[PDB]
Amino acid sequence: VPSSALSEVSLRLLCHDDIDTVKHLCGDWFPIEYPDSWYRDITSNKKFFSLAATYRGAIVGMIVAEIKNRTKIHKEDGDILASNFSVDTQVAYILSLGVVKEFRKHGIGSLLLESLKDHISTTAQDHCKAIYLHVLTTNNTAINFYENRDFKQHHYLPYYYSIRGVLKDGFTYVLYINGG
Amino acid sequence: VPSSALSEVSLRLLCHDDIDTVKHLCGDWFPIEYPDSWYRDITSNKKFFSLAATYRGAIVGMIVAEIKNRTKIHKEDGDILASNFSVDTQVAYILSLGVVKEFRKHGIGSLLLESLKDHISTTAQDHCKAIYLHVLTTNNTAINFYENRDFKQHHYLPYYYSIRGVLKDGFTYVLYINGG
Ligand SMILES: CC(C)(COP(=O)(O)OP(=O)(O)OC[C@H]1O[C@@H](n2cnc3c(N)ncnc32)[C@H](O)[C@H]1OP(=O)(O)O)[C@@H](O)C(=O)NCCC(=O)NCCS
Ligand SMILES: CC(C)(COP(=O)(O)OP(=O)(O)OC[C@H]1O[C@@H](n2cnc3c(N)ncnc32)[C@H](O)[C@H]1OP(=O)(O)O)[C@@H](O)C(=O)NCCC(=O)NCCS
Ligand SMILES: [Cl-]
Ligand SMILES: [Cl-]
Repeated sequence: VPSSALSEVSLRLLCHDDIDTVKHLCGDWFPIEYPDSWYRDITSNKKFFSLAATYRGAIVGMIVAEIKNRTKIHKEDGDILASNFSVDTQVAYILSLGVVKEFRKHGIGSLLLESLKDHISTTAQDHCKAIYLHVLTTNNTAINFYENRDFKQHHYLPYYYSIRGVLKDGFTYVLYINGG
Repeated sequence: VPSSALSEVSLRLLCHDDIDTVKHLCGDWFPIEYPDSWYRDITSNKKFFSLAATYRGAIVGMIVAEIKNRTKIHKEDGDILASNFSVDTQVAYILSLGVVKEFRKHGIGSLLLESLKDHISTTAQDHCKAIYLHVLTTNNTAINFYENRDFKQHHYLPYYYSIRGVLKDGFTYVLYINGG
């Protein structure tokens, strides 16, 4: 992969034709398998903001975000917005950010993140006061990435057990924007 | 297993010597694997009320419950107690109830449940106003068992996905006792 790969990278919305490719990439990047309907959802342009980075026609990275009002923020993360912000105030939750391994450290991840931030800072309907996400405590690469881009650790989420399943521990990271 | 097995069943607290057996039984009954310290905890008689049913010296069943004040109730189940109840008001959460397969339908499960309820209805320190538990939507056997013992469905808990893991959907079931 050429050092100049970034200059020839394009950005576009995901579409239904991408589903198989997305599944494959997500299967490579994340141990948690979401149901098939999630993949349709993010490739539909209705409920999610999903941007792909492409190189010579191939998807080499992607970011998936959900724009939420305060009532759709994870309950354990309700306090990412101070208590004086209106319920209609919105935030962007990063469901997914990934780049094909060989294409990493070329600025693609930063590009996808910047694009999400511009999207929610310039258009009225998706205007947001924060970006937040969850990261496993063991994902040092992602933690450094976000902290170097001025996301702050907002919470530690402890390990959780139930007959319904197990949630690993993790962090809630948050970036305040546009007066957030 | 004889129809009269129940008349010869004894009850006793779990102890540290039971851990290997408990682990083996829990491996058979539940798909979720809890950390080693959980097994130590439930056999330690500190944080949990854990009763075993034994037949001819062998454990054929167990119930594990946690006595909680209002602040320790699962957030999604907080509303099992009306707001007029004292903050110190207690409830019992069933973490675990299981009977060895061939000993099932002999009244052992009911005996364990009855014992839990007497423990929290007669002694002052562990006195409770409710018993609640979680059950997977697919566990018809457990749902019928509890509903036939007048537990009522309090909540549906929907499926949950995150980078931290997956929670299957399920029900919160609740039994009010002692004026609860
Ligand atoms: C986290 C992740 C998305 C970052 O993507 P990325 O494309 O590697 O991101 P970037 O290239 O913009 O930045 C990473 C690093 O490469 C550096 N970099 C960018 N261009 C570079 C270049 N031409 N030469 C040398 N380094 C470069 C960035 O400066 C550096 O980070 P730093 O500024 O904090 O020191 C990626 O490692 C990944 O896909 N992980 C697996 C999926 C995952 O863990 N997702 C969880 C949510 S992030
Ligand atoms: C749910 C469970 C704990 C019930 O244990 P159990 O010992 O079979 O419970 P019981 O024998 O007291 O009662 C069950 C049924 O057998 C019947 N039964 C009891 N004694 C009987 C007898 N001598 N002859 C015929 N039927 C009998 C009960 O009457 C009947 O219940 P019903 O009144 O609702 O019709 C058991 O199936 C189990 O271990 N499941 C796996 C673990 C699990 O799913 N746990 C969920 C909570 S974590
Ligand atoms: Cl992660
Ligand atoms: Cl269950």
